[PDB]
Amino acid sequence: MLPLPDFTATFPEPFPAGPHSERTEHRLLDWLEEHPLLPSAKAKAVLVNITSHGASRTFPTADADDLLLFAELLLWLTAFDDVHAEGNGVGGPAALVDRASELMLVLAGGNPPRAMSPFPAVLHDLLARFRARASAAAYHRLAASLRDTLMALVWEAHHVAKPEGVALATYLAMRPHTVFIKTITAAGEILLGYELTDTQRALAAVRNLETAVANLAGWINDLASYEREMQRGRGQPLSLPTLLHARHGGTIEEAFTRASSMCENEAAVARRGITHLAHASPNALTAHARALEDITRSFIWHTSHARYQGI
Amino acid sequence: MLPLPDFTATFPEPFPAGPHSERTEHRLLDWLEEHPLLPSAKAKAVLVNITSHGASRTFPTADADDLLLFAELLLWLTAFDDVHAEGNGVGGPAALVDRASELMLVLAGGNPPRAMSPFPAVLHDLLARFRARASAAAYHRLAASLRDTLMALVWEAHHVAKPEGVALATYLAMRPHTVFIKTITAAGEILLGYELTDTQRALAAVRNLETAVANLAGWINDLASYEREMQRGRGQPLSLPTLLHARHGGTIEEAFTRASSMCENEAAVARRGITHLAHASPNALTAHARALEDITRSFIWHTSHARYQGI
Ligand SMILES: [Mg+2]
Ligand SMILES: [Mg+2]
Repeated sequence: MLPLPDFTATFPEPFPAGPHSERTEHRLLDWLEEHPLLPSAKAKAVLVNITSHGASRTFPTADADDLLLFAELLLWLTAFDDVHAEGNGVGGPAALVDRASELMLVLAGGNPPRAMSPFPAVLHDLLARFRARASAAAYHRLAASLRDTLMALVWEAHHVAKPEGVALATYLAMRPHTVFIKTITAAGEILLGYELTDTQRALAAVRNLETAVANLAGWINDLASYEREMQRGRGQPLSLPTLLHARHGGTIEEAFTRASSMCENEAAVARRGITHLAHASPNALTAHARALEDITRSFIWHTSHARYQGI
Repeated sequence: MLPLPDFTATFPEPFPAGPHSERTEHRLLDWLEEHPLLPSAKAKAVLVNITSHGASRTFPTADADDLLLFAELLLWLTAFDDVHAEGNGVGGPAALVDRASELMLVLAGGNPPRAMSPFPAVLHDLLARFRARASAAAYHRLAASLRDTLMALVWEAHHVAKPEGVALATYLAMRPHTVFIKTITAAGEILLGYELTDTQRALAAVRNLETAVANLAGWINDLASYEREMQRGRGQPLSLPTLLHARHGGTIEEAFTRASSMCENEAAVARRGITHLAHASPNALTAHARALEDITRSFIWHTSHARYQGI
């Protein structure tokens, strides 16, 4: 009974999915057999399913092998967040810092000490396969996005106990890093075989679209996962409706109406940006517009998945 | 009366300094007038002095303007550490995480909210001037080194209260990131106008030298600053002698003998690496060997400075 955003004018259903969803879903389960990252087998089944099926919507052009690589990086990242960063209440922020520092050493290169967690070694392998596939600058972009996300997960872990201690503007700036949108995009430039010049990245039209997509991804995730987060023992989660409710007073229903309004407007900005940037002739600016459209559609798709709700 | 390493066989005095030490020292004080980063004026005078004079030893080839840019980045970084990361005992690790997250947003690009600390805005400007001067890949390297250092400063802040909770091997891997050696080297490749291919960076000879220099820089800093760190209220610092003392038992004098022995051996490895890599003909591998030699000499020089001791 919480009002939700309506994207029928901006991103209507259905969202095209590529062919290799079931193959990816099986190859992911075999991969996770040599490399267990998730305690429960049910947890593994839900996360493998939304990852493979969501990845088919994210990069429908696909290429079963490239899709599996991205699906492996995204599941590794989501599992790391779900295990350590979100966690449950053991070791606190400091344990996540230790786990994030091990990953930073992997990203820096150069034979760090072996870790007891499996996450560093899987990351080492995934970065290796991406380095082979990408341009030097493109791999640097992927590695930077992961470094930035690790700092933002550390930041979040220090504020979940008192969400009301966070200013709304700080949350809006940090949330694109905890929703993984920059890793997904940087992985897309590699796997779709394109790349922007640094002058293109500075274009107002490119920046404004990337911001709107980042905002939309974080905010719909926030709305989609709120009710589930309440059902835990802890209080209100660190997310958009919680901060709007704190800012404006009133009720959670009104916070959701405001948040749903913010999402619809962001979706309209994003649609306009996709349309502007797809008329451009520099060609790299197209494809990028289309990649961001598919990324956005996938994010809207996966809010109906059981990871966020029930039945 | 604590035994110290002897580098006369490997890095004999004196260490060549370039011309622009006093000019840099004045331009730094004028820069810090428009951008106060340091509370005390005496603190400012000591840190400006070791930075300008040390930078003359680090890049003797210099070029007064390029030297001032590097000197500004190094002083900004050292001041950030000294203010927040080291701090004194207010806000804890969580305040440093908030300050580091603001800097991560600067490094990610894209108009974050304005901060009340001056450190983010100065970083924004310094990265701008380095982006203009560097190749795309080279700037990415500089930005990655800073991201990695910010995570390692966060890690350190979570362990200084219980240094004995850190395993020696973890400390040795993390310390190159809190001593800033990778930022200094990456800044050197830009300012000295050279750059390695990723295959060159993978050469065993290149890697082994970079590791020995990173180790030596962190360890001599540890030894040079130990007695000063004790003179604070807190206990033993998170640094090499503290962990050797914990590992082996015995006395602090014996810890320093062991640490001094580790430094002399690392210096011998580094000398051998400099000599091997300077015979090579790929030319980028020279100059890099010479840049690392100068970086190493500067680190040995600044242990005699008043920042570390008295008179
Ligand atoms: Mg999260
Ligand atoms: Mg420090």
